[PDB]
Amino acid sequence: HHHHMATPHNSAKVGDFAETVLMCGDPLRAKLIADNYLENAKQVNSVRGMLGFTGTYKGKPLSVMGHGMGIPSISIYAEELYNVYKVKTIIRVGTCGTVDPNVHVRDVCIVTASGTDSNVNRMRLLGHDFPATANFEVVSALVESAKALNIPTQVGKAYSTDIFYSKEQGLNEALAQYHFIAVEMESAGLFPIADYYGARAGCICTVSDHIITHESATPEERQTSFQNMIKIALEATLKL
Amino acid sequence: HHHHMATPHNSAKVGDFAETVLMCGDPLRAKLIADNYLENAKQVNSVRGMLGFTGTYKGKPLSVMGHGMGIPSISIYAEELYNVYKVKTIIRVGTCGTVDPNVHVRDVCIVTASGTDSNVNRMRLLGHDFPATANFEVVSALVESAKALNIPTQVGKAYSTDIFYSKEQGLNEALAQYHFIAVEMESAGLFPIADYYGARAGCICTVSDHIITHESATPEERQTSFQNMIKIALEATLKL
Amino acid sequence: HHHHMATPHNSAKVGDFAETVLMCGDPLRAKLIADNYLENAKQVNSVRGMLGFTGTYKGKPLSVMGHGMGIPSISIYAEELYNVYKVKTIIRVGTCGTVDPNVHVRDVCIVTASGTDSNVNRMRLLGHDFPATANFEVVSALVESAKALNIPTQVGKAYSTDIFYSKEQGLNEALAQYHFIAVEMESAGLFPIADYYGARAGCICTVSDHIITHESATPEERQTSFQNMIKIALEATLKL
Amino acid sequence: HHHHMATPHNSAKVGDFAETVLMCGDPLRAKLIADNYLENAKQVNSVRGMLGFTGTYKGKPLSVMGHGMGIPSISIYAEELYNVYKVKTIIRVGTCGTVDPNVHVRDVCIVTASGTDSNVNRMRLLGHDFPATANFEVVSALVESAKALNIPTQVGKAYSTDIFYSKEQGLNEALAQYHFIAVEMESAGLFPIADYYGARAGCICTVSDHIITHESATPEERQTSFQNMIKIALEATLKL
Amino acid sequence: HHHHMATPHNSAKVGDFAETVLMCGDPLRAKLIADNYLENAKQVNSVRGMLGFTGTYKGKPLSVMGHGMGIPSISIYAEELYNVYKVKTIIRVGTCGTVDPNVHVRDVCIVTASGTDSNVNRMRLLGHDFPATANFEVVSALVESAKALNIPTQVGKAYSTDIFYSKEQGLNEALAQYHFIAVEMESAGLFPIADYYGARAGCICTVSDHIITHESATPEERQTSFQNMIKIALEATLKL
Amino acid sequence: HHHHMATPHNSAKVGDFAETVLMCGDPLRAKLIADNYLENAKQVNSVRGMLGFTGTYKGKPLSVMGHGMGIPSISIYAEELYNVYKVKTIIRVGTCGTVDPNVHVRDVCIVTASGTDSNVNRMRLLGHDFPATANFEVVSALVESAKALNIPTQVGKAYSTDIFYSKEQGLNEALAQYHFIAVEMESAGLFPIADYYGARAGCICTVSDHIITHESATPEERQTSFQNMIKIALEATLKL
Ligand SMILES: OC[C@H]1O[C@H](O)[C@@H](O)[C@@H](O)[C@@H]1O
Ligand SMILES: OC[C@H]1O[C@H](O)[C@@H](O)[C@@H](O)[C@@H]1O
Ligand SMILES: OC[C@H]1O[C@H](O)[C@@H](O)[C@@H](O)[C@@H]1O
Ligand SMILES: OC[C@H]1O[C@H](O)[C@@H](O)[C@@H](O)[C@@H]1O
Ligand SMILES: OC[C@H]1O[C@H](O)[C@@H](O)[C@@H](O)[C@@H]1O
Ligand SMILES: OC[C@H]1O[C@H](O)[C@@H](O)[C@@H](O)[C@@H]1O
Repeated sequence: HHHHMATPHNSAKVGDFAETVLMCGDPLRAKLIADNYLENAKQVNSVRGMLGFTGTYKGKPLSVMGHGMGIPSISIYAEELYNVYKVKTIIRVGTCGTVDPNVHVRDVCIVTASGTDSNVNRMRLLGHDFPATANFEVVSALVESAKALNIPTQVGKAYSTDIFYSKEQGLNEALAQYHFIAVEMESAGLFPIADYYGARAGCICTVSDHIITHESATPEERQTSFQNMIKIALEATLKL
Repeated sequence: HHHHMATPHNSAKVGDFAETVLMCGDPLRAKLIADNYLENAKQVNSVRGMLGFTGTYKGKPLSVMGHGMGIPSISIYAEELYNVYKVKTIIRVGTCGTVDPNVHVRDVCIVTASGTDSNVNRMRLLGHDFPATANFEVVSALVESAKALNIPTQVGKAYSTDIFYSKEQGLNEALAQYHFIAVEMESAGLFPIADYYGARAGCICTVSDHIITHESATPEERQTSFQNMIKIALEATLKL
Repeated sequence: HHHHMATPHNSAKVGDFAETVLMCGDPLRAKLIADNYLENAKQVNSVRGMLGFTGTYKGKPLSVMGHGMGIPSISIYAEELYNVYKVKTIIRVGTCGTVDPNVHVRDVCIVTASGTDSNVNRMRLLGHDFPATANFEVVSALVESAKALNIPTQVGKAYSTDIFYSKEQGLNEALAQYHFIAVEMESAGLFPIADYYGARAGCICTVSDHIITHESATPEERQTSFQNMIKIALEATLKL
Repeated sequence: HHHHMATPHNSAKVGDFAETVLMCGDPLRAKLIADNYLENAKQVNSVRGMLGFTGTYKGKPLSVMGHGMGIPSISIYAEELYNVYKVKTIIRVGTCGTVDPNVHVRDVCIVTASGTDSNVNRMRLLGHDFPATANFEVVSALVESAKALNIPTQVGKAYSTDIFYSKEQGLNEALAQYHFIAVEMESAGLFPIADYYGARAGCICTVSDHIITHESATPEERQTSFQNMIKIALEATLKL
Repeated sequence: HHHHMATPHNSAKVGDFAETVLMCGDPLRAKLIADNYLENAKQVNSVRGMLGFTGTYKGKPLSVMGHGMGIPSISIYAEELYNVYKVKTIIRVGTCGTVDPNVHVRDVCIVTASGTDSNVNRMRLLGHDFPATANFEVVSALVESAKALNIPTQVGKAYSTDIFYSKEQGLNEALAQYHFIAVEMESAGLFPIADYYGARAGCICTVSDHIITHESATPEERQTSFQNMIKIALEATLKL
Repeated sequence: HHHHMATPHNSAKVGDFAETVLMCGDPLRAKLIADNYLENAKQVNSVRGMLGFTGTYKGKPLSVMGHGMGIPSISIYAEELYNVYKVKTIIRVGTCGTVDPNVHVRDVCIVTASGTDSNVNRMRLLGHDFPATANFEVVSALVESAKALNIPTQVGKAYSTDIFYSKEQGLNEALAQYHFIAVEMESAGLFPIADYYGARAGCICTVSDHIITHESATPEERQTSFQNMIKIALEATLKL
């Protein structure tokens, strides 16, 4: 049968999302997070297969939902979460590449700000440079959580690209020269939306591939990296 | 268990896609298309929930797969289809809004070229204007199929935006002044990738909403529009 | 003596242009077309030497006029034709270069859309990518006319440059990679003006030079190519 | 019969142009200049109707040729003149509009530099601002010639637009605020080409229309303005 | 007499700067800081009046130097400090305006990242968006120092403009919508230079003026704000 | 004690500046100019160490003040001079590099217009190319003064960069190809401000360094070049 749609992309009823949300690109990973780390969990969205869930982590309300790939996709889901669902804090949890000579596969990267080759932020600031900037309380909560768990982290800039299959000569060299630590596809679209709503966002990623040396984490290594990163993010939500 | 991954985003084995592929944003709609219009069908991808299927339509090999929302998402899937899976023709089948005073909800729009607010095409052509242009044989096959089915069509330009939740003053007025017939989020990313691979692409969409008058198709009207559009696209594949 | 000027650039009286117009860059070629293919012909413009003529082709009203070289020049003449002279359809008939490895000197190219290094289309669409797109009925009429005449054609993208004497490294390689078939100087300015007026435009060109291999048509070869192209265009006007 | 073509656009033999050339948009005006002010005159180009002539003014070699409308057109002709024909000095002689509150119809404007909405100069200077700048000796020769003839002049910036039929809100107000004295379509393309060849250029125009007040010179007033301007330019060539 | 110049703009000998440097725009304020907060102090630069000093704060080496007004000025001085003088950490200490409805005159703002209307960061990252991002350890040291001193702070984005005397409609509204807390002229040029050198930077400012409400701190209020901010910065250097 | 501030950056009382002002980057050089060439001199500004002075040169009122380094710095000081202090004419007197093969160290360069990599002029002219253009009477006064003093000059374009420490491949080659004679950091910001106020500006510089050949003037050679340039500028003020 037909269900009421609070947004064109989300079947959750208003109020069905907690004020704090973790988001990852893969909806199947959102389900894994819910099934393994949330209690009191219920599925709240199924539209487009973009699974979302709401429950608790250590008693505190927490939701987790997929965001798909790229800035336009996360922008739809995050705009709706902040606007319609009255979410206050989103932490993107993801994987990334790196070009930095001192960042290695399996490293955990906490993002302070994100560059991009998208136009979406120029369009928000009269064509000027608008830094997609993580909220400091969120960054700090991630840093402090990792410290308490004795998990080392890299803290610094990400670069969110519209083009996974890059053909762009000189890009990697410039990213490395300025010590961008993470290359991914979404965080630069998230932070300005949080700003618009007077809300908060951050991002944490694990390095799956070194773009320069060609090193790549195995499936088991990616699972271990994910377990470290997700525990950092979950513990951080208790501070937010 | 773990399966071999021919790409990071697709579990299909090389050869598991037909040379002709229909793509829509919603993977659940890809499943509906497969279940109702394909024979000899098998599911060939499940990664990220982005369902894809291969079978036949009236005996001719045909695949259907979801592409997600926005240019970066379709770019990943389409690049892989043309490159790794050796696809020759992709037709995007979707829904759209319109601003044009003479285009109405439920109309079928066949896209000849697509504008965009993305930077991805400037990056391919030394910063210049690169029109995302549908292949003429594909456009013609869609037009002729609709004529044979006695289904009226609008033929003309689309506009692919990175931002579903537009805040941009004057955009709708400019799109209307120049008679853009469809507003959507992906086609401008598809056509240049087809060009790169010496392959073909097109797009057909049904109008779900009039952005100016605020008219909106009901669920049943959207189903009827989808049935008209999908039959046009399927019959067109027989010519391609 | 002094004559009334309906525009600053055209001495034709309102009504002196047919609803369908062929335009070429060289006004002396416009005169050749009129003298050899039109009946009932009269010269209707002489301002700036930009000869224009109105008569009939196989009984149907048809005009032919020069447009000069480059986007700003065609923009003046075409804006006036659509606005003041109430023209409905303009077909640009021209010559072009090519970089595509499978397009050859003397080939006839029918343009579906045109890229450019001009800013004129960004200025029309809030700085975004606005594809200069030929009207589908015009493209189809050209394609079908060539088929009936048994003249092979290439159908695809043109690139309209402001700079005949290019010094731009990498441009030809990018145009070839994305299979632009024609390099010329005007069509990208024509199509958006037709859009503004709710009117129609297209373009057909013959390849005079291969920019990569350095092949070049002789004067006699250019005359033969012109005869093929002009017959296609004239027959197409009967369908428009 | 067929004649040798030193360029694709000019039938003049190498050496047939003097080192100093006046250019105006209208080839019929080039003929008027030759017929009324040059001695020893011969027509040296007829291609595309773009008449050009070479003779003497007060015994000194001088050529005059049309350049057509817009930056791409003047760029073709001027590039060829400096490169193939070894011209040293080009003075553009034209008409213009004005928005400046203290510039009036029939005023003579001597151009020191020209702004533009074209991309051609960004493409020459790595995307940066490259001022299209008149040569100082040329500007000074025009100023001093007008002084000797007791003809008042305005000296300052022009703006060269690609779009005669402007739809651009706020442009006139900005041009007026910064005291641009002349609005025309070509000079910004001429000066950088002179620079490339280590050569010289300038521009002088008469105001035919006040864009703000709507005043417009009659045909007779335009003839008188032209006579003043052309005498200034001709006398200036004796100093160059 | 003439002294050796290690850079064109700085008479300090290599080694004469500490590894940690505070910089403010006004060199006379650099002198005030040195005279009132440093021990073991010596003047190390006088070129262009851009006073710089080196001494200790609570025993730890610390320098303080003026940077002048605007991105190009700070870029010269900071590039030299990181490159020639082997500085590791620069904290910019300044004043700012605000547009944010919840930021007030006399507030202390700690900058996490800075937007800009300059092109300098696009030029470093292939024309893309490169966020000028403060180092997290520096931000944290400033935050923790203010907490220990019981001084409230605002933490968030700055905007560095090239134009003190703005005429730009809509800028303040956009800055407020996205909750930029500080409007100043230099920090966006500092952070990318620190990145290039593998070094660290941050910025702290006091609000002298509310751009919207027109409130303005008196000289005495500015002195009190400066005393709070400088103590935070000095204590932070002990952690860096 | 506290003094009244007519601007945030200048302690001069309204009326304390002459209508004609020389400006140089280094305030200590402004003091040298005042002390050695002005009579009736008084210091009128000390804020930020940006020394300014007013007196007479050969009996005519003249001021001299530092402007600091870069477009944003000169923009502050010059905007205030034209607006608050009612200055009519500013001549920037400076040093520069050159890339031109025929310009040599110690040459005096008189600037007719200035290119830039700044965005400040695009922001004034709706994103278009706005040439920073010197006033012709000022240029002419400088040229004629140098002639009377028998000092050779180069007259032509400058390029004002935001980045002293360039890392930009191909920039020098392009500047040389188009015969830019002076590379400096401020003049492109000055001329448009003079335009806004209906006032006049110019620039004269001496070549301290050849960027290509690596030649560099010694301190004594720079003093001699400065003496030549300053005498030209001072004599020019008598004509303005
Ligand atoms: O975690 C999934 C990962 O998938 C893709 O590579 C992109 O969408 C990344 O931005 C994202 O982090
Ligand atoms: O059909 C689904 C529809 O969904 C969204 O609105 C966008 O992704 C469109 O581009 C697409 O057509
Ligand atoms: O046909 C003439 C031909 O001339 C020039 O090369 C350009 O104006 C082309 O765009 C045009 O096609
Ligand atoms: O003189 C002719 C005049 O014609 C048009 O208006 C444009 O080409 C101008 O730039 C030119 O000055
Ligand atoms: O502190 C001085 C203050 O001066 C000016 O307003 C600008 O240079 C600011 O960026 C700076 O903060
Ligand atoms: O004269 C001083 C000189 O200093 C620096 O190099 C820049 O500010 C130049 O623009 C200026 O000319």
